[PDB]
Amino acid sequence: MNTVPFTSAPIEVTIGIDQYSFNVKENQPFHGIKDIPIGHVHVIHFQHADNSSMRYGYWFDCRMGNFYIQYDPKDGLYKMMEERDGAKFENIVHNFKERQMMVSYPKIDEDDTWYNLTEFVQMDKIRKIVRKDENQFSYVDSSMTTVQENELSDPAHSLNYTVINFKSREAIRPGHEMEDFLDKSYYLNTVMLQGIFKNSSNYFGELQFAFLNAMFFGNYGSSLQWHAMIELICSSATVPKHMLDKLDEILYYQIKTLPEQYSDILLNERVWNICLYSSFQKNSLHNTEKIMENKYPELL
Amino acid sequence: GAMNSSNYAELFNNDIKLFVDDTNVYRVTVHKTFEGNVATKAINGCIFTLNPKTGHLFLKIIHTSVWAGQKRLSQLAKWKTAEEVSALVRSLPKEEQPKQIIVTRKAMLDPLEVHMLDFPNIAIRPTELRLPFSAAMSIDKLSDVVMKATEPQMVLFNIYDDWLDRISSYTAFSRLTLLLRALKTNEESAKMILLSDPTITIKSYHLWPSFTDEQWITIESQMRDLILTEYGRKYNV
Ligand SMILES: CCNC(=O)c1ccccc1Br
Repeated sequence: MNTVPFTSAPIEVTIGIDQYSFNVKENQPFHGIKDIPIGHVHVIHFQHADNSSMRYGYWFDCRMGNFYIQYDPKDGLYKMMEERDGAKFENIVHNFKERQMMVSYPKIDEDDTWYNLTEFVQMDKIRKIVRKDENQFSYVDSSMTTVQENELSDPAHSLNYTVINFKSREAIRPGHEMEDFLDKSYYLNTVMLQGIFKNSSNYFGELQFAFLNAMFFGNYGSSLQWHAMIELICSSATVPKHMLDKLDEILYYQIKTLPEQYSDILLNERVWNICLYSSFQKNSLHNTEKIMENKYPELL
Repeated sequence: GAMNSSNYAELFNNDIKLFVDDTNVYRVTVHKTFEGNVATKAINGCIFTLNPKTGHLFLKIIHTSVWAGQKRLSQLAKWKTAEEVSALVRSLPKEEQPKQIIVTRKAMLDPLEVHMLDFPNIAIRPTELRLPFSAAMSIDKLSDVVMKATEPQMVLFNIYDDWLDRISSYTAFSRLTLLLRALKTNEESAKMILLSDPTITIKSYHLWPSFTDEQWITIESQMRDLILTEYGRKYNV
């Protein structure tokens, strides 16, 4: 069980750690988060009490280094940093734990939600989507645009998700125009799975990471990417059986976790109605269709 | 974006453009079978591709053999239309290719966009305009060549005859749309109007009769009346 200490909390802030969140008051004696499960990526995120504009946060994996948070009064945000001195770090953490100044990652033992939302998400792939190679952790915020959004403006601060475009030469083989547009199996299986992602695990990882950025930061380009990756599968007549079964589980847990009150801005009516009721896979997502119909029957 | 009443003169500027109408591509007769069920029989169709500035009509005849063994023919018809329009564009010299293609029905947008991905600089546009191009098969010479075709064939016409020698392309398009709208509303009456006076003939190389300027005014008046009356003949006013 790993720990992310905080130097201090000088501004009032709501702090999130994965799907959990808690309020910290200005100058409250808060010194971090302990008992973080090893084996998963994690995200620690922030919303200041005075400017709910810009939710922002950091993806990290405690196996990759010792990380802490320190507020920067010049740039005005809580920054993640790596402590390279391992003995200095262990000492700091032990002092803060002895003084009981840390919240505990509050995982219920029955609860597999976080695993189910990050099953295929790897830090190494996160770091290729979010390019900042001097750090082992990755910053994301509400405003960052995606490479594809830029094409349609700062590149260093972009989300380099894999570009998916259904009306593109990459998606449409010469001479198979109608075939490839109405059945996207070529584009899914040959172009994307075999060619770009290499396997379905990496495809699902990017899909899960896009959803999480949409949900936790309200990042619009991430929401677009999540829906595009769903639609590309549902609009393919030929999809491996294990991929469909896994997609159903992935989306089930995403829909389960989504705040009821954010469905209006994070769920695209057209994609979901198409995917559940018209597409080739309209009958292959039983778990997802059941939770959608019981939780958001208005959207449909 | 969409072409409408507000940007109408754009049709007659010097940027090459084509209208594409697909309403006569897939044509059927519906009939009873011996068992008393219903079936369709396809008949030859055509794509109506028109340059509104010059009158050049590229009439691609769609022979019923293209439908043999195919499913979902009304969906296929849109993609076949887009395939043939793309082939026409590729066949033209670069300086004759259109800068815009305006589809008369919005369901043509995605099929045409996908077939034209190689031409990113040709704009594919819809229109809000109630354009009467479905009535093209009421022009006798056009209907005749479509029905006689025994194989795929492209036939070139000028839908304005020689009108542009005397009138502008705006006026020629307005006359064409009035005639075609008239033929769509009451084909028999419209055709009676056009052919009543046997001394005015259709030249072998033309589609419409050789009216004098003054005779076109009377004709145009008669077509408005026909439609004016028919705005009540069904709709009682
Ligand atoms: C039959 C009465 N005329 C119409 O219905 C009509 C339809 C579209 C455009 C113009 C007209 Br005048």
